[PDB]
Amino acid sequence: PQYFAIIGKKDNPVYEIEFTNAENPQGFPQDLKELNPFILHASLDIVEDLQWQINPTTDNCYLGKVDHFYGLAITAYISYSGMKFVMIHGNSANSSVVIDDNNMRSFYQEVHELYVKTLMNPFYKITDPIRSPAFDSRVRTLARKHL
Amino acid sequence: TVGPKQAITSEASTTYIPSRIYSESLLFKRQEASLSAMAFLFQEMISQLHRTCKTAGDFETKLSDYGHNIGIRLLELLNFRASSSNYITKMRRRDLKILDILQFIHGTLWSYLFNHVSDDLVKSSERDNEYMIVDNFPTLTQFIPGENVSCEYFVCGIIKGFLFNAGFPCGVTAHRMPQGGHSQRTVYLIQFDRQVLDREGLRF
Amino acid sequence: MAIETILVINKSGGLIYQRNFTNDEQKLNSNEYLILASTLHGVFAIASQLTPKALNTIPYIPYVGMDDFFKEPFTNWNKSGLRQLCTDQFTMFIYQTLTGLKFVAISSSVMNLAIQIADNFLRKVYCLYSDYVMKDPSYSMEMPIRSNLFDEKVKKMVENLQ
Amino acid sequence: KQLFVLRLLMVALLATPNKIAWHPDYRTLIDTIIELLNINTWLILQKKILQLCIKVSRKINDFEYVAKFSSILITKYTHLLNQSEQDALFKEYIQPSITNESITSYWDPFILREVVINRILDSDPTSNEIPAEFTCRVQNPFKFDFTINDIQLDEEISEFCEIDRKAVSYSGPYNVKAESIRSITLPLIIKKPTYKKIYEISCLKISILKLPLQKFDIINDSRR
Amino acid sequence: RSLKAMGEEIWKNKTEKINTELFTLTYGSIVAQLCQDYERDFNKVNDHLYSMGYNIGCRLIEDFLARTALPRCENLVKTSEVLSKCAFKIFLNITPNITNWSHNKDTFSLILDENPLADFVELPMDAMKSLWYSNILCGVLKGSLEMVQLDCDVWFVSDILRGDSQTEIKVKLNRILKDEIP
Repeated sequence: PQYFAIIGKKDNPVYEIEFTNAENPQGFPQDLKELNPFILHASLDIVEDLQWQINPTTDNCYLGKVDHFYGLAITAYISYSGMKFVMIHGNSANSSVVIDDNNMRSFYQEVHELYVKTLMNPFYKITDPIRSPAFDSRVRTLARKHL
Repeated sequence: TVGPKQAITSEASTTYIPSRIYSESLLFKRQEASLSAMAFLFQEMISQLHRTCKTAGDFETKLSDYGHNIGIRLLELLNFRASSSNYITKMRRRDLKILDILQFIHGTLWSYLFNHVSDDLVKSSERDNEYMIVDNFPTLTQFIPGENVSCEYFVCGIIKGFLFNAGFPCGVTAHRMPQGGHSQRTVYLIQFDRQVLDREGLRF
Repeated sequence: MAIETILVINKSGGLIYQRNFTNDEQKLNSNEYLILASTLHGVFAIASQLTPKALNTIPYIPYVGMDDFFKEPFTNWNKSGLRQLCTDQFTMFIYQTLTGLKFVAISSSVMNLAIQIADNFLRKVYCLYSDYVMKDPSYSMEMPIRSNLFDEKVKKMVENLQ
Repeated sequence: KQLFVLRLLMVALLATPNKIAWHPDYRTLIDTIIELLNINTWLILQKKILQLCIKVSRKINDFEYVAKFSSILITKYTHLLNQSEQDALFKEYIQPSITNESITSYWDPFILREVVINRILDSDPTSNEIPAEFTCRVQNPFKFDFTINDIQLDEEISEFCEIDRKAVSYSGPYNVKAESIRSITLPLIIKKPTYKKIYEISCLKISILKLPLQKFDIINDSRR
Repeated sequence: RSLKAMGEEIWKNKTEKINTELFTLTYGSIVAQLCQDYERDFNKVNDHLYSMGYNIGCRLIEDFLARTALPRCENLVKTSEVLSKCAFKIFLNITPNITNWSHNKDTFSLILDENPLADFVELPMDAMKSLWYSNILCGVLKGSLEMVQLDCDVWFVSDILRGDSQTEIKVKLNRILKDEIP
């Protein structure tokens, strides 16, 4: 299971979704209610640290797994307007994420495309939650096809 | 009813495909319109703001907010279309110096808003954090008498809206320096703050 | 042919624009131009009113000016109305527009083709009026012309004519 | 990350089976964890910090802070505190406060709507003796009022007026509803003859199981 | 010679081109600010966009007649042909066509296949019954047509952005009996 989020510049979320494998019909045992918002706000610190630097620990829009913490692989992405696309990776065992950078990158690229399609609405201003079910339908089909 | 400010939903991956409702191509088709129609909408903008405002200053800030609401849109659209959709593409530089986002403006923004590239772009010798962006002929506002400058703030309202949302907060004012054969030349100067500069003071 | 004094009147009132430019002299302009513009407004209606028992109107392009504004022969919106006035010292060329707005060029040249070059020139100054006054947001409707830019847009046109 | 490890300290101190007395390191810890988020953005995390801060200040047994952070959790009233489930614990952390020092002026002045002060005579033989304003005579006035929280047991007691004339009331010890606008019944002014001069009134005094508080003025205007 | 031919000729002389996306962005910022400052009361902003469009069209007609010289439209089907073939073809790059006349030929519907005034726009849900988005043309289609003394009234029926199938505007004229004496 994976918790996905898009966070504003003033530390607020515009999108949040949690999606799991169907074998575990309930997902993230006891971490979902308490741990997963807090470790994401913790990772916002180090994504804010690496946004301004030149040579990382190329092209600065994607970046790798940013930390590893209670066996959870936390993967980020930084848009052009400053939005941050932090999405974590859970499993009962340890998880490999770097092998999915052939696929994950493409996933962050077209959800960036979806966010640009959201932003081009003149009615939708920033610091608003993305309250659209069509956006949910596209991001869960992209979650299915980029598993 | 998907994302409120109240909770997060949990739904399984690899389930059924849901309905298809709305979609559109992000890449631009090449569309053209007359200069007269956009000039008419521009003077109607300035006429309504002349009608519903008292003095010059808050009129200028309202016009700059009008430009801001194009610029914060326009940043991601131009960078995403300069990176290249469903077609396989990567991610540009996402530039983070001061001296190359102004290069990005003078190269791509003015050649996107207008047919022609922006003319000159120089620094200030007398002081740092002051940058000159200059054209020779403003095609937004060529239809007003030249002694008023406040109607020229809309386009620099774009530029502040291009800059503050990109991570470099700043402030812009515009003046008219009648140099050479061009009677209207329209310098826009960009005043940054100290808190960005020492940031790139920290980065060697 | 040669144009020496320009006058733009209202569609329903006293005039908006007047210039006695390129006459290197001082003539009176204060408050008699409003009276004469109102009498032109009256006698256009009087000159249209009488009908001789009759019971065309096409211009030609001479490439006047200086990419011109139009490259084809065109049409006219005053079939039965005053078109010029001819005296000893001047000929006055008038051209009205379909909305009711008229344009007056007092020409000090003395004594057919003059109507063609006059209608072409006054259609070009109608084009510059539309492109440089009606676009202005500060210009309210049916007020005197205050644009400084319209001045050197028409001075250069007249000094390009001769 | 300092926010996360102070949360870890506070939740590890929460789950102990022992008991611990008051100590001002807890005081400076509570002020730096409240001031650490910019509280006085994300709101779910602010709820999840002060929902632990109220439990720690209960476990320390200092009721001034559970009263204070309950009257800071009143800012997040109209969303993200669900339909009397978390408002049940928001009650059971505020009932021992309201039976103790928490005597603040019921969390908001946005309770009273625009009341109407008509009177209903029954005789056509008497009508408006004289030589907007109301021209009162007898009958009685009427008020209506609401609260907006998901909790129950908002209890008005002894609703009466200001430093105006001998307009009085009788008794008001009954309830008012949770979400709706319950119209409170007849207050029955027993008015006294005075001088002709007009002067409007802002509001009237209502206690919520306390002493009678200040104004709680009318919404959107003074509504004279 | 024919209007449907020479409109393209005016489309390649003395029409300085500008990108339509900028026009959409400034119109979207106008209607977004108008939505915001009127406290989400969506019936007033159609009236305010009409009051802007009247002052657009009453100055636009004197530029349209200046750029292309035409005689007066002797019947209103010629008015429909010039609005279909040169008025929206010179200024915008769109060719709408006319359908759905009244039987006495007083009313005409201007079906409009795609609108280049609203590309990226998705309306909010509370505004989905009481805001016609591209209202501004209706003021133009009063104003310009009120200055050639075709005293008409202009109103929408349906649009694609409100979930209906098509965008069309139905205009009918009331009286004329007025014009320049010449």
